[PDB]
Amino acid sequence: AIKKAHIEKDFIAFCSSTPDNVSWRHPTMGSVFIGRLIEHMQEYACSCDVEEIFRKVRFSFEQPDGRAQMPTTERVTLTRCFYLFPGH
Amino acid sequence: AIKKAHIEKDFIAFCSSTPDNVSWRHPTMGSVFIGRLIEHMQEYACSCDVEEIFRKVRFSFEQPDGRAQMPTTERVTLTRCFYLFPGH
Amino acid sequence: TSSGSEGNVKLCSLEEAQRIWKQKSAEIYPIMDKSSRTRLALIICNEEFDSIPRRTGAEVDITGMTMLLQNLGYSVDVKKNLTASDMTTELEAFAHRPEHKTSDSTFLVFMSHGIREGICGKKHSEQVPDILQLNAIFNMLNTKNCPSLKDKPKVIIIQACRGDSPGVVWFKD
Amino acid sequence: TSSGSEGNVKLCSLEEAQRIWKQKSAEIYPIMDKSSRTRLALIICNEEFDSIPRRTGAEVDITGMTMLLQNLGYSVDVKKNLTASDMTTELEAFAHRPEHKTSDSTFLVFMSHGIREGICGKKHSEQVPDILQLNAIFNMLNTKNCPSLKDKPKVIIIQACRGDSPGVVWFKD
Ligand SMILES: *CC(=O)[C@H](CC(=O)O)NC(=O)[C@@H](CCCCNS(=O)(=O)c1ccc(O)c(C(=O)O)c1)c1ccccc1
Ligand SMILES: *CC(=O)[C@H](CC(=O)O)NC(=O)[C@@H](CCCCNS(=O)(=O)c1ccc(O)c(C(=O)O)c1)c1ccccc1
Repeated sequence: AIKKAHIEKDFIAFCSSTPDNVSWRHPTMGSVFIGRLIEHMQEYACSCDVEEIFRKVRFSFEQPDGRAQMPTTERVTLTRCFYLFPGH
Repeated sequence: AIKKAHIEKDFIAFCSSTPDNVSWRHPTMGSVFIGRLIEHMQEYACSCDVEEIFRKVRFSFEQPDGRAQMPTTERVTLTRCFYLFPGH
Repeated sequence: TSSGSEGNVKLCSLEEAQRIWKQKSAEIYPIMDKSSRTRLALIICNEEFDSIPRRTGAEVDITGMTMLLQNLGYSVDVKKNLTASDMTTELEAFAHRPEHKTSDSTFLVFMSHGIREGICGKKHSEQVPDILQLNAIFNMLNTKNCPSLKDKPKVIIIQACRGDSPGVVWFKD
Repeated sequence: TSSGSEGNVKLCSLEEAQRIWKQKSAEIYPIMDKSSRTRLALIICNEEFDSIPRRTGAEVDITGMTMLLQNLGYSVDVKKNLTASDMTTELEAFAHRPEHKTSDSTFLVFMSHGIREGICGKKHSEQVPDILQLNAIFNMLNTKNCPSLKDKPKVIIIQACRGDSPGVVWFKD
């Protein structure tokens, strides 16, 4: 037998800035959003679901300097918490 | 003195379905997304932040029937957890 | 009891509030004093349209949402049957409300017919589109156009179709 | 130690995993057996462009992301300097990978120049736009076009500008 499934579900997108706005990159240090994401993933993958981690990344950008940007979570259809369970 | 602030921050949007897709409404019972949101807010505002609540609303739609839809969280720039603290 | 201001919304006890303030550090939005804060919410609901079918049952949604937002401590403005231009005017007026200065958050609720591009105004038809884009709502409520809500959570709720598709695919078990 | 497969990623202990499985009920995505699962990730990074400036430092991002996704247990495909058409072809090929059937999740990473409409391909210019829309990425990875990833978390990461604006406004303290 056939069964219905949602066409779009279990997605999460994480963008480097808000719509209309620039995202920064350093010639030797790389892109700050990327570097910030790795650091937070390394630290928090063990204890936080990815949505929580993405919020924490956002929080780290809260205080604006000369190179300001605000990463944005987009089009979320995660119905459950996505824990990476690193080591397992 | 003047200080810089992010132009877009602390937003969360919650839509009744995914892009391209319909959302349902009953002539006497109202819109299921709205009714589901109220029920979950009533139950979980005391214990969960709004993002968590929205995920729970999504979860309630997980099993698709004849009137299937998947509420979607959009363009999130919440840097902190938004707890309603009902009663306070 | 449901006889209080919070109605059917389950209350957060003082022990519960301290547990949340312990499980999470300074990663929670600050809440203003209940005695002095002036929380505002706006519901825009389109029920009667020029060309598209009547949104029968919208009254249930208006009632439910209005009461809920009041239960949560928000003063609720309800606006009905507006064009996209009217919605923009109302949103601009909402952004200008002085109460936001002494508020810690806001809720915006939109209920109407919708297409992929956005939310339908009362005058909408295929020939002459009457659409409010979600992008416009954000723009009108951001730090530039609504400085009073800087650093404060702005929750936008939209009940509307986003296209014609049923949103489903088949699979075999 | 960072000498293991997980490198610099802090490990989740068995007691930690049970605490998470207790604080949340059946509201967690199921994880497949480590011995048998075939997790896949895709990084598309555009560094060298026909018209727009060279994305110097992209190598640091490629290295960092590749190693991280491997640390998390994903086999990482890295594709570089693609047009929007090439990106679409690669995404379609990724959606067709049989390993997704025996996987519990996926990560997609896009790194390029970007405009409001989307992500720039290597051939992009104002005269002849070469753009991949975020909408297209979702469509290609959804249940219709990627049934193998049904019910499985699909994480999309995009490093790119979304316009020309600095993203800031002034306020006085
Ligand atoms: C598309 C849109 O913007 C609005 C959103 C809104 O009004 O909140 N959605 C709808 O108009 C959808 C609901 C139509 C009302 C039908 N409800 S019913 O229970 O009375 C009914 C009547 C006849 C039927 O055959 C059914 C059925 O079970 O199929 C139900 C909407 C949903 C899908 C397509 C078009 C409109
Ligand atoms: C817009 C876009 O798509 C890309 C995204 C990406 O490549 O990841 N963003 C940029 O190209 C932005 C970074 C430009 C590189 C400048 N870095 S720098 O440290 O070398 C530098 C050089 C000169 C300067 O004056 C500065 C400075 O501090 O202002 C920095 C980008 C960001 C803003 C506008 C345009 C491009």
